[PDB]
Formats: sequence, C-alpha cells, structure tokens
Amino acid sequence: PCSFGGVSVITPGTNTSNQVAVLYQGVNCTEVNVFQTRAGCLIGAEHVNNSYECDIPIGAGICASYQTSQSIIAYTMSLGAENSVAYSNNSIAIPTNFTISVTTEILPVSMTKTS
Amino acid sequence: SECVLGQSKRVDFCGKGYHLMSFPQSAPHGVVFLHVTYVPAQEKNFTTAPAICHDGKAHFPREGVFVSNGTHWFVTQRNFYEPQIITTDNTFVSGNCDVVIGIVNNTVYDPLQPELDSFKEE
Amino acid sequence: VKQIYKTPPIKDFGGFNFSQILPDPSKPSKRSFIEDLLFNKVTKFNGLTVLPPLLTDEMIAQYTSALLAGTITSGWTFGAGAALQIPFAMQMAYRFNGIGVTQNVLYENQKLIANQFNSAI
Ligand SMILES: *[C@@H]1O[C@H](CO)[C@@H](O)[C@H](O)[C@H]1NC(C)=O
Ligand SMILES: *[C@@H]1O[C@H](CO)[C@@H](O)[C@H](O)[C@H]1NC(C)=O
Ligand SMILES: *[C@@H]1O[C@H](CO)[C@@H](O)[C@H](O)[C@H]1NC(C)=O
Ligand SMILES: *[C@@H]1O[C@H](CO)[C@@H](O)[C@H](O)[C@H]1NC(C)=O
Ligand SMILES: *[C@@H]1O[C@H](CO)[C@@H](O)[C@H](O)[C@H]1NC(C)=O
Repeated sequence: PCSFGGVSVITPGTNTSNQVAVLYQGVNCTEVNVFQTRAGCLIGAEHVNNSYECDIPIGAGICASYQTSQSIIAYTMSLGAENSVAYSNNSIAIPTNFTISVTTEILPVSMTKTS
Repeated sequence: SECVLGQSKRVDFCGKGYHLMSFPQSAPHGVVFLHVTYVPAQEKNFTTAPAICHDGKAHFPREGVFVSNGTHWFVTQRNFYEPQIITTDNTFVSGNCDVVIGIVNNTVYDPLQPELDSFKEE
Repeated sequence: VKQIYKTPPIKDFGGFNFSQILPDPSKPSKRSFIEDLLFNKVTKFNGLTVLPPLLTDEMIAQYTSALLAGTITSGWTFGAGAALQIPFAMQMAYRFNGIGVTQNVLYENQKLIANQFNSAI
C-alpha cells in the first residue's frame, strides 16, 4: 500500500505570529527547507546545532521553538546544563546560608456530579 | 496527612527540599498546598576526615563531621555550618585508631582537665 | 534531577565498585553492562501509526547516569538543594547511622562491606 501518514502542524501561539511548520509522520521527505528525523518529514523549519530546553516535543529528541528576522527552528533537546562536582576522598559540600522557598503544587480533588 | 498534619521525612514528596510544613487552601474542585522547604545555598569547599585519633583511641563524632576552617580540623553538624571545639561530649571512643583508614592527626580538648587544673594551682 | 552530573574519572570510593552500572565512555550509545543485559532480554496500513517516545533510550540513560552519579558523589543532598560533594565512605556511614548502627561499625568493617557489595553486584 502506497505510503501515508498523519498530518501534524507545529506552531507557536497565534499571539506571536502566523508562520507555521509542517510535520509528516513516519515517511521521509522524498515523496511530498527540508529536514529529516526518525519521526518523519519536517518542513518549514531550520536545523540548528545549539541545545536549549524543550518548548514543544516532536519526537526522537527533537523540539522546536520560535525565536528571533524570526522563524521556526528545531534542534536536538538538551537535558539542562552540563555540570559536575569536584570529588576527592577529602572533600565535601557544606552550606552556610539558606533561603525559605514556597512551591505551588495543585492536585485535582473532585468533578461535577453529572447525572 | 503527611505534609499538613505533621512533618514527613519523605524527601521529594511535598515540594523540593527538606520538608518543613505546609498550608492548605480552598480551590474549585481541588486543593492547593503551599509547601515550605529548607533549601541551602552559598557553600564553601571543605577538607574532610572520617575520624580522629588522640591517644591511640579513635574518635567518632556523635553527630556531624569534622570540617575545615582553613587548614585546621574543627567540627560541626552535617547541614548547617557552625564550627565547634572538639570535646568529649561531641564524640565517643570505640577501638584502636590503626584499622581506621584515612584518619588524620589532631589534639582533643577536654572540658574537665582545666577545671581540674583550677584545683592543682591552689 | 535538576542538572546533569557526570561521574568523575576517579574510581576510588573506599573499595566500592560501580563500573558495572556507570556507562562506559567507549560505547556509541552510552550504557552500562547491566543496562545492556536489560535492553537485550526484552523482546500496518489500517491506521496503525506507532508514535515513538519523546525520550529515546539514550536520553533515559543520560538521566539515570546523572541520578546515579549524584547519588554516589553527593549523598541525598542533591534531592533537596544544590549538590554537595562528599566521600562515599562517609555517605555510607551516614546511611548506617540512619538505621541505628553507629558509623564506627562501617569504618572498622569497610573492606568487608565493599567486598560483599561487589559480590552482590
Ligand atoms: C495577546 O493578545 C492581546 C490582544 O491581541 C494583547 O493585548 C496581548 O498583549 C497579547 N499577549 C502578549 C503576551 O503579547
Ligand atoms: C527514505 O527511506 C530511508 C529512511 O529515511 C532513507 O534512508 C532513504 O534514503 C529515503 N528514500 C530516498 C529515495 O531517498
Ligand atoms: C551544525 O553542524 C555543522 C557540521 O555538521 C557545523 O559546521 C555547524 O557549525 C553546526 N551549527 C552550529 C550552529 O554550530
Ligand atoms: C572549592 O570549591 C569550588 C566550589 O564548587 C570547587 O569548584 C573547587 O573544586 C573547590 N576546590 C577544590 C580544591 O576542590
Ligand atoms: C586519598 O587518595 C590519595 C591518592 O592520591 C591518597 O594518597 C590519600 O592517602 C587518600 N586520603 C584519604 C584520606 O583517603
């Protein structure tokens, strides 16, 4: 059976711009700025080799964002800043001052008793 | 239960950090907790040591570890920096100090001996 | 985890061995021996679209290696706040003090404990 796929659109919010990004699922670009993933064919973006945090997930470690003209870019998502701690057999990390933070957490409890 | 009615030990369960206490608030179809943690900052680096031998006898600290004030071996607890002088009531003694690997050298101050020293002066 | 931690190239931990759970840098997909045993002992045109996960197995391995290294080098402190370094032996002492055993029991039986741990691994 000749190839098919799901049609999916990548975009920022309408309160930013109206530029788009077109993603074809599970089939590569030879049958439709062209970029290829394991997810399929992504049209309407630009491959960048800088690592940011993810904005919208796409698949296979690929996320897209709309930054500064201004256009759709995509990249391989990071896992935050690379960091390591100096280790020895005679070192330790001991604090001296502190803060008191408050984090909002929200859990849903009930729903409307429909009948 | 665990975070409003009392103080859970369970880390990573009500907010991020050592859990202190919380406050609940009303919400439509829901609840909103406000957790209060103890997040530390502003650290230095500190040369450490597992124990101290004084007169052949080892010393393990009752709480805390032995810390750095520069190149000296003083002592405080494990989650806030407030160094102390090594006394007997901060440690205890179990065994010879030769099986203990990584041990360092320091004197151990005693509280009783200078109060004893006030007797032998007179 | 808030940040990625990479293990140091120092493998002195008081005798404890973790080269069977830390990744080898030599692999193309950085994974450990036990991870490789795990990933090998787990075995259309009707609308079936198999969406792949957002996080590939390499990324999962990155996250786990970070958690593992933080555990090894920082105790539980990186769970609460910023990571605070510490030797493993003293961390082990900490954890034995948590269960009602004094830390001298460790520091006198350290090699025995390390050998038992390595054997169990
Ligand atoms: C969203 O749109 C409204 C009306 O177009 C505008 O007033 C508002 O500033 C926009 N939000 C942002 C963050 O620009
Ligand atoms: C589409 O199939 C595979 C998968 O990406 C790719 O290697 C191949 O080159 C593509 N087909 C053509 C004709 O380029
Ligand atoms: C992307 O990779 C190419 C080589 O494949 C490199 O020349 C280029 O500088 C990279 N892009 C960025 C923004 O670093
Ligand atoms: C001193 O502390 C800093 C803060 O993390 C650390 O980067 C550095 O390695 C420490 N110095 C030594 C000699 O370990
Ligand atoms: C730490 O390791 C070094 C290896 O260079 C060794 O010389 C030293 O005795 C060790 N110190 C402790 C306290 O384990």
